[PDB]
Amino acid sequence: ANRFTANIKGLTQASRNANDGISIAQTTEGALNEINNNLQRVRELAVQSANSTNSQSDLDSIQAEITQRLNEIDRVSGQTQFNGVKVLAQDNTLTIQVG
Amino acid sequence: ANRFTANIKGLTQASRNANDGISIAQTTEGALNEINNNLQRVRELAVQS
Amino acid sequence: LAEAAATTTENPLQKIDAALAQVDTLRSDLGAVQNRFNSAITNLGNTVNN
Amino acid sequence: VINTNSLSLLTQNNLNKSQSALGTAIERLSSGLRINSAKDDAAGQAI
Amino acid sequence: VINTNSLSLLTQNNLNKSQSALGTAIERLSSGLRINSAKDDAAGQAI
Amino acid sequence: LTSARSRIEDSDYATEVSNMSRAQILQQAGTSVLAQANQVPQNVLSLLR
Amino acid sequence: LTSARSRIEDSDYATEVSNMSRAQILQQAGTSVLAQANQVPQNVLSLLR
Amino acid sequence: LTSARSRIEDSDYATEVSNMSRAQILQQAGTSVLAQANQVPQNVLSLL
Amino acid sequence: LTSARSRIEDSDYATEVSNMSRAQILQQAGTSVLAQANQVPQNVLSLL
Repeated sequence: ANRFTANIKGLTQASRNANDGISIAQTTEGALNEINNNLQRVRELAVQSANSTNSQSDLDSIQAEITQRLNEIDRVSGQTQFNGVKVLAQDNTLTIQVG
Repeated sequence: ANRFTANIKGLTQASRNANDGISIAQTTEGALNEINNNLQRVRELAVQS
Repeated sequence: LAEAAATTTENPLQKIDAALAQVDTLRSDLGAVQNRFNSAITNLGNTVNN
Repeated sequence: VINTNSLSLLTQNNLNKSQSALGTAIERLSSGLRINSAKDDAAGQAI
Repeated sequence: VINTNSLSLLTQNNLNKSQSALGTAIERLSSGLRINSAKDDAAGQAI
Repeated sequence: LTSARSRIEDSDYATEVSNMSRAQILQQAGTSVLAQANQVPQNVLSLLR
Repeated sequence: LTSARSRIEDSDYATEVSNMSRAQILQQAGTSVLAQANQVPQNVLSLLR
Repeated sequence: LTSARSRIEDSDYATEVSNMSRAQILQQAGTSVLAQANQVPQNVLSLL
Repeated sequence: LTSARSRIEDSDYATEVSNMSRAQILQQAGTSVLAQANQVPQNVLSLL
């Protein structure tokens, strides 16, 4: 009975930890999706830049939005964090106990 | 949970902060548009002169 | 910190496509891990019952 | 057989599974997209 | 679980996105112009 | 290409509606059977004495 | 973050209702058996008489 | 200015009724729980 | 194939509902008869 109860309690807490892992993955995923949208916009602007009819002022104008998008990308990367873990700031490996 | 509540409330409020920023940007943009119309009229007149 | 660019970039769209490749690869990894999490949760529930 | 009700514990599993199915269905419905996340189809995401 | 309706929240967010898109479409449709603010196109207004 | 992306991505409202209906029903029936199951042991209590 | 906090703190009514039912049955049986056990040794005392 | 005032002033047209549903359910549940609170006193009373 | 899978796998609602009703009646009948059985030797001791 003691062994079975220990296993039961541990496995319940393991389920909770699995839920936590799901949550962290989901948060990272949302941030990544938004970043991807910004990247799409950047590609669009880049394609616009190629037009040889544009004047240098026009190119500067396009560069303005390009810089703004890149700044936002970096800001999201720096700031997004879950439970005090900046999940996109520095390479890392996390381990979720389930056994 | 306490940390989560702190973060959730803070981010909620920041949303409204960003909204106000967008509003002020829009106001400035409208004023600029009207200034631009006036300047175009001025340029037409200068050409006429 | 990000240095200031020196000249106009060359072949930009290709670099952008590479960035897209990296981001989507990471997203795929996350999706796989989430599926694994769900399967483990269901197995744990069954084991708890038994 | 006084204490604990394994029958009820078993029953709750079906409820949870149905709840997950409902969540998936309603999310897809609201979005209008089949692939709401990499959790669904990585190849579809990339394509 | 009582204290929070995650599904309601997700549906609300998706509705907001859809309404945003709808407004974007409607204004252009009514005006007949693709450009109605500085946001739509930086270089378009200058040119 | 728009059509192709639609195929790969867009969902089917008919199928999803049928799915939601099935899910709601399974959930309601589950709640009911749980109500019945909770009672089961109390038939014991009659033998309290 | 809301979903995370929910997973952490909310109480699952499915489980808690069953817990309450079991506890109620246990309490009633406990009172009954306590009364019976007090009574019997009392009739043993009457035996002693 | 109308847009800004609306953004600062107005209540969300949707979230409100969801919160309201939460509230009603909590009320019903808590009423049932208070009803349950009676039984334990009655159980000990029957013990007496 | 979905129709075939349903015919093989799915449980029929009404039949199991009626089965549950029958079993529920049996449970209470058993409770009653066992109580009676215990009372029988209780009467025996009364004779004692």
